[PDB]
Amino acid sequence: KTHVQLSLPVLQVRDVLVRGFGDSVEEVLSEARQHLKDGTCGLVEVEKGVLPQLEQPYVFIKRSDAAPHGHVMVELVAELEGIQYGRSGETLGVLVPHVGEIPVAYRKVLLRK
Repeated sequence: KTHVQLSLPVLQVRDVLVRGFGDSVEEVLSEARQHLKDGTCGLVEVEKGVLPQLEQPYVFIKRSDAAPHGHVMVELVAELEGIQYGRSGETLGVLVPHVGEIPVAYRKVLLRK
């Protein structure tokens, strides 16, 4: 399928144990997609002071359309030193590995895979 319904655990930035997916734009997008498929991907909602507490490159989910079955359609955009790889809509948050942190919420998304 070109899209997959996922419910992403929303993590507080200060709980996050593994603060990014790797060391290159291509690796973080690769690892993000693998973790999304494996159900091992969390979401941190972006506010003042969040991103400097996480590791670059960043992987964002961004709204790709204006929401089947409650699931917002999203796609991945990476960012490294102020350059984004991909073009999409509003940021829903930054993806991180999930290693058992307790979430505050779930974000239902339809991921363009």
